[PDB]
Amino acid sequence: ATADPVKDYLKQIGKVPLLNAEQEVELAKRIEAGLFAEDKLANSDKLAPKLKRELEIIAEDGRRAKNHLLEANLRLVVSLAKRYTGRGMLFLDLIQEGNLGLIRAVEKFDYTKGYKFSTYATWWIRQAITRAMADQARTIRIPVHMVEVINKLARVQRQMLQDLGREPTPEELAKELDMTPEKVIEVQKYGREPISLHTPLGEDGDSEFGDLIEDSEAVVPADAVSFTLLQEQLHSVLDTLSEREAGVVSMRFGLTDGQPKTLDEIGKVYGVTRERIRQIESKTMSKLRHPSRSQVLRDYL
Amino acid sequence: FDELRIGLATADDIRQWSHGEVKKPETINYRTLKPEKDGLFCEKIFGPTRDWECYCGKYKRVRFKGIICERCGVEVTRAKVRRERMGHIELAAPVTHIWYFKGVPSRLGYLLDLAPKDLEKVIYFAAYMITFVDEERRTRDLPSLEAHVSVERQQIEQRRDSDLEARAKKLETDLAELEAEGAKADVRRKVREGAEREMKQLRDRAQREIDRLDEVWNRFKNLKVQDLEGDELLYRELRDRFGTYFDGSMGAAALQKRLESFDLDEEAERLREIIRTGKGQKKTRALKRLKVVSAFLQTSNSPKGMVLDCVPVIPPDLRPMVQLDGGRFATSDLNDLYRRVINRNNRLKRLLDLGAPEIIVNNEKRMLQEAVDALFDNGRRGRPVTGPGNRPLKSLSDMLKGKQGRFRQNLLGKRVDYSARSVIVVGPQLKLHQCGLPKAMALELFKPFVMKRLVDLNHAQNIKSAKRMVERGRTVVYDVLEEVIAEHPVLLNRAPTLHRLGIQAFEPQLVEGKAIQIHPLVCTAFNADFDGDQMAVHLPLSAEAQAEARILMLSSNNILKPADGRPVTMPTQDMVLGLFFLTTDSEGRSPKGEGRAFGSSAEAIMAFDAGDLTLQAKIDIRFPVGTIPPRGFEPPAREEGEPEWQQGDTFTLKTTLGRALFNELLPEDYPFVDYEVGKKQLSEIVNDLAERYPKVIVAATLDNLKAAGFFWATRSGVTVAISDIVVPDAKKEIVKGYEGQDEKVQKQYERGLITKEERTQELIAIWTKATNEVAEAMNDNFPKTNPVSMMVNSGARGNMMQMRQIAGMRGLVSNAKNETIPRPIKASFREGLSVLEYFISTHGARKGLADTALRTADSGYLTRRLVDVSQDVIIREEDCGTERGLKLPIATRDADGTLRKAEDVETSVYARMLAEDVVIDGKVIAPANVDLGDVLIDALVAHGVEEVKTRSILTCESQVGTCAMCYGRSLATGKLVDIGEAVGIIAAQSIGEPGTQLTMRTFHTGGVAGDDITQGLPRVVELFEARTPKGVAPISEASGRVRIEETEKTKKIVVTPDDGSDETAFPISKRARLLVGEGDHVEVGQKLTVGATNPHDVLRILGQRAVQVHLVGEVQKVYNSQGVSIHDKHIEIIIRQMLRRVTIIESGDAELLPGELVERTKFETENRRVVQEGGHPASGRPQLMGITKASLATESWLSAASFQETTRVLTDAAINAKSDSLIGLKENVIIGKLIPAGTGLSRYRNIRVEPTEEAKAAM
Ligand SMILES: [Mg+2]
Ligand SMILES: [Zn+2]
Ligand SMILES: [Zn+2]
Repeated sequence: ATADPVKDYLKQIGKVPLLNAEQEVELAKRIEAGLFAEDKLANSDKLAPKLKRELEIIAEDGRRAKNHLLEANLRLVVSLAKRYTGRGMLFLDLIQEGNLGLIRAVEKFDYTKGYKFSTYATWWIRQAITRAMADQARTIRIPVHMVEVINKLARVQRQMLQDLGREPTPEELAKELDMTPEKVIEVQKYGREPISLHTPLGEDGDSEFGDLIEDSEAVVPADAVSFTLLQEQLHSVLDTLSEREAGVVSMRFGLTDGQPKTLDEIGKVYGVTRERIRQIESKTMSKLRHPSRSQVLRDYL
Repeated sequence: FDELRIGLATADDIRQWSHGEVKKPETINYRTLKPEKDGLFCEKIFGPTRDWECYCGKYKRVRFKGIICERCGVEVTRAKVRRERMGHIELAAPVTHIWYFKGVPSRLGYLLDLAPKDLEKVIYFAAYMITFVDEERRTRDLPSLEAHVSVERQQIEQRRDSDLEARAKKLETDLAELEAEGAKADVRRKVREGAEREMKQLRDRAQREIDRLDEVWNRFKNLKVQDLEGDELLYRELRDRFGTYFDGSMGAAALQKRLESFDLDEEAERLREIIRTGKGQKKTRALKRLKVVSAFLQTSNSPKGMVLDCVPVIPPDLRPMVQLDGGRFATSDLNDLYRRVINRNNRLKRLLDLGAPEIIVNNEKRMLQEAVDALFDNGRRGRPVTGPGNRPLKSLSDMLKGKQGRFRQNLLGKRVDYSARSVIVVGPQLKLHQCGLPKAMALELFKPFVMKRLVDLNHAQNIKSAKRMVERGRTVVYDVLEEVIAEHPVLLNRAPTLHRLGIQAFEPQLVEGKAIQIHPLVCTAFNADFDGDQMAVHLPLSAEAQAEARILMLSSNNILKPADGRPVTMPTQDMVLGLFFLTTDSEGRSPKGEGRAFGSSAEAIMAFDAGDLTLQAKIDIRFPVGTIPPRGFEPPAREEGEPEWQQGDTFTLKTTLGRALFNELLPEDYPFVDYEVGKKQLSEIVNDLAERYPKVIVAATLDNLKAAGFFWATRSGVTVAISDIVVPDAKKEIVKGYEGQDEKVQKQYERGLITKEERTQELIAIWTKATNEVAEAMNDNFPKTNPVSMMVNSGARGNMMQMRQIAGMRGLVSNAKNETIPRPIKASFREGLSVLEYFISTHGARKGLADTALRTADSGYLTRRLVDVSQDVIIREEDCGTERGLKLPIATRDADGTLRKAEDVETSVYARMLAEDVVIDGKVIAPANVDLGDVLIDALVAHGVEEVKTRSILTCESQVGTCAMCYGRSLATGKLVDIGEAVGIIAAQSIGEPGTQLTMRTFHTGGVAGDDITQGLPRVVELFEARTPKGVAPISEASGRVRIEETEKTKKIVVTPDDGSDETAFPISKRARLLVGEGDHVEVGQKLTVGATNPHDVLRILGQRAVQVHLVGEVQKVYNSQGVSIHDKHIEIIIRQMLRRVTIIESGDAELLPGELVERTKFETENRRVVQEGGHPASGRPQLMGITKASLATESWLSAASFQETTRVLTDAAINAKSDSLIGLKENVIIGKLIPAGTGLSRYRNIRVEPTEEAKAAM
């Protein structure tokens, strides 16, 4: 228990016996022996108890070889983790994700391949590390295909900067990626990272970047009071009109309820025909359009 | 809002708060820019991003609110719900709360009797815990397991004997066969050597396995709960060699199981037993353990809240991932930390799902623990979670702490609408209660009011058109503005706001230009110069607010500064020079027209314009009837054989026309003044006016004085020129004489006849003498008529040493790091310093600048501490219940055959109420309960009394706070303190204001460190924090025989108290520099050696009265050293606050802990309870502690949390489950409710209003 937990993790690896060829092929042999033992145990057919216990013992020995192999290659997986550090993912995190990849690789390895474990594993370790770096490194989750697109265009752009010694033009980049310029701009804008609010704003201690940008959800009290005055003036003007006329226009424009009702929709509670209610709605529109009840409402827009 | 109960939040409560579960770290889709599902920002759990708008495109209108759509599950409502709703994260493996551990043992509390290293090494997965053992089961089957082990050892030895026999046979066989073979000379010896080496190796492995068996067996016998097993292999061997007996675990799960099975009642009982019979630091440890365990026992919440199971997540709106223009983003670090914890929990769940090794899963649980710890407190262990690497990431606790934390930055000090700011210029033509607001600022501040007035007068058709017209800024808008600002107070307020005169209400007034115009009289109240200075303008909005600004905060009702009760609203920079030039004796000019009389002041003025008379010339002047004459003119009168009353009729008087003008500035009823005004006497007369006249007359008189002062300072003709500053002629001669002496000394130093140090000291003394002599010569030389004399004698501005070093030579200047140069500067600023002289002057100038800056910082900190300890002390009772008073010295240093009043009587006894009457000649002189002024003090001194019994807050016996009469009259008003006034804040501000003004430091260390005591503001803050003084001189315990033992190792002072009491041996430094005689009589109160007395001891032996007097006197002399004065009540309130608590001792019957701080009222209450119950009272001794400790140990946890330290106080508040009652001031400023001090009191706010019946009958 100390600071910088990676150091304690490295000590937790400690000293474990590195595996030479015959050692690990024998371990894989007893691994598959335990595999068949548990396969036989899983079968529903009756087996004598002592044989079943022996099979369980061999399976346990295979599991022990499994943990031996895992502890042996923790060193390799931390090597492949440091190979990917410094890309927005904590190093110990990457180590754990590569360890998951190592568990998968150990579950998919056998001596049937005439090669060492260290060559078969590294592919799966890199697979898990790259997948999880794509899926958990950026604040805004980018889909894996978009991750490979962005990193491909980034690396090739770095290359062309190296050859030309100059910033490539967008069209040259587009023809290099073989996609159109619109996709180039899209991915270029999609491959950014957020900037933290709680950062020094520039002075010694004058708050942070999260105390200088305004919000949009705040109700501008001028707007609210103007809208309320508009509501009052509109309601008074409607009250100026006849009761039925004001009512029908109100339902036509939903001044009592947020959902205005169609012409026929009004002609059920009021008992007027769809064309009749249409007609009186038109006369209301004309009446309110007279210069009389228009001087006040004009100024509210 | 009655109580903010706070306590441990169990897992069930966190589940109850949550409206869902967060299962993903997804935040927002990279393309649609909308929250993802069930991750952070999810609408299904937190709320809809847009008002009433769900996610899936289904129900999308305000009408059908309050329903859940079955497609995405978003509950349509206002978006504001996102600011309230909060979720939670379920952890596969529990973790520990970083707060309650990894801290002081007051919050951790030793709930489990394990050292911090044990916890640090177990909850971070480096060792095991034996959560529970079936020790009874292990003991029951002891013979069987013992016999089994015996058989195991027996067969081990049998097999070992067989192996030894085989080894011997092998050795003999190989030796025999090789000697028979005879391949070489000595084959048998070599093979036998190999055989014995093999035997030795086999013996080595035999003893190794024997040792392992023995160690595992004795660890079997060494089983007990909460036993730590650091070695993992050893723990595994434990598990294999025996199971179903000891149960073990690792990490937070072990702690959870232990706390679940913990029996805190038995621990409390056993710890009480230990405390009953215990010694040493073990007693203190058991005391802390009892405190925490009993705090948990009394409270209903279970201890298992230590180990959280579900982590709440902040509502998304409070950690915004707000969109930014440009395609970029803004993210708060809590998003990163929550992503980290969610990711690690997901990985842990996946690792648990599949059969995984113990190493990987344990390291994963540790990673989860680290992530949660970083979430709550990032940087509390090792390196912080730097995130981007440029800066540590913010964490939850970090937002709740520090200068930038919520408590001090967004709850006590908030930004405010309806305000403005601008540079300030001087406006003389204004009246005392007027301030100028430029057109733009006034128009923008009063936008709602200008709109209302524009619509009401039909200048604008409707409200929106009114907005458009004001934005346009047409003339009618300005006319309406001029109509609307009047009769509406505006509070002008400067940034430092050192004391309550910082915020002052004024009548606004439109004015062209772009800067606030202000009245020069009030500028010195703000300490607001016109070099360049911006002052904020705030607008009272409500009717109550503007009423307050009308009555309370008005610029004309705050003549008197609350610090000591003296005028502060008559500055002196320019006006006082005018008045001084006006009321001046002869010789200011050629006094032409002197020796004549004028029929009235009008004819005198006419003569003055004629030029025959000069303003400064003695003449006889008449006065019309009603002119009250000089106070000393009353006994004299005119000569007649009939009764005459010149106190209020015509009287000629030998004075000057100037004095006539000055007096006719003052009101008619004010007695004539015939003496030069200067600055002191002007303050005197202003105070007299403020005392005996109404406020309006005071303001009008001040305005007349201002106008005349400016006019006559203009006419005064004060200037500065090359010939104005005339260097004294004698200077050169005297200095060269000194130089001769000096060089003579140098000559006799060249021969080695004098040491360099002696030469330096004597030269320093020589030049100090020289500069004193030249200062006196210059003082004699300069006439009284020159401008600098006029503006330094009058008290306008300047100081005599400034003229000394403008005209005479500067003198000795401090060398860097507080040394004195040997060669002082011999040229004054008129002649122009030399190059090295200028350099060595800068050496001191820059040091002065840096010292000034550091002192203002420390003064601000001291002011904050004083205000924060001094709150809660409001006047909440009209009259005390008691009669006890405080003895004060009314008159001291009484010369032979006469009585002389105390030199510093004002700050001590003025503005205090006599507890009881005084009779000296059998007749009552000063009636009880009357504040003291000049007349009564003079009468009592004349009658010859030597001391007085003045009532004061220290003896105040009030069931609720302190009564008004004990505090006596306020000082900013000159009347009895009204009920409910905030005495604590005024006292703290008055204490803190001259902190920047002190700026006093030891001139030179003198080559000795630790001798001279701390000087200046450090001394003040030392006195106020109960710090042991740097130079501490122990105090005599009692009377007896004192003597010195001068041991070679170190000096020592041994005193045997008289009456056979126990001898007491006090240590001392080798350079004691003591003064008490050896083997001599000593008294109780004297101080053994030179130094600064320790307040704790003075309280311990002498008494609380002694320590109160000592602190008051010490801090008062520290302030007076510079020259500032404050009244003693300000100090006394703080002092009573520091002494409030008592340390309990012999806590037998009282049943609580011994040796901890307890409030005085609580002590008296519990003593009354126990004595009523029949049990003898538990003892207590008064204890003095600093303001900081007193403030932290307060009943309102919210107020303390708003103080400097947040995490610890909050932690113990939670563990104690203490509800913060809302009585007091700061916490009621947090909540936004009304402070219970002044207009917020119940008795003032409950009144109802209705006119009389006759008012309605009239109309
Ligand atoms: Mg200034
Ligand atoms: Zn929906
Ligand atoms: Zn009292």
